[PDB]
Amino acid sequence: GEWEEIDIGPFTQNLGKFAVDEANKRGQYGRLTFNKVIRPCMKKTIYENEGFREIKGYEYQLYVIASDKLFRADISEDYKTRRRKLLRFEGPVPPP
Repeated sequence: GEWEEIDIGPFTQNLGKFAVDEANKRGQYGRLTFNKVIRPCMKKTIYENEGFREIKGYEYQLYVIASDKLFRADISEDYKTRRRKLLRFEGPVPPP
């Protein structure tokens, strides 16, 4: 379950949009307008069992610019359902 860098193409942009959507709902970072996810985007695989290949889900770490501010978002994604949760959202953060 090590971190792996992934691209910042549409899938990743949409992860950033999910994070900003969720941050907007939480109301702790004001009203944010998603702009883009920038590199690096990191993904880790969560396994169902230590020592087994069955994937439980993923965690992503994204740097997302919203309303001209850079945030770092952590998102979980369930393997089976693809259900996502914003785990953490902080910023503005230093440029990565």
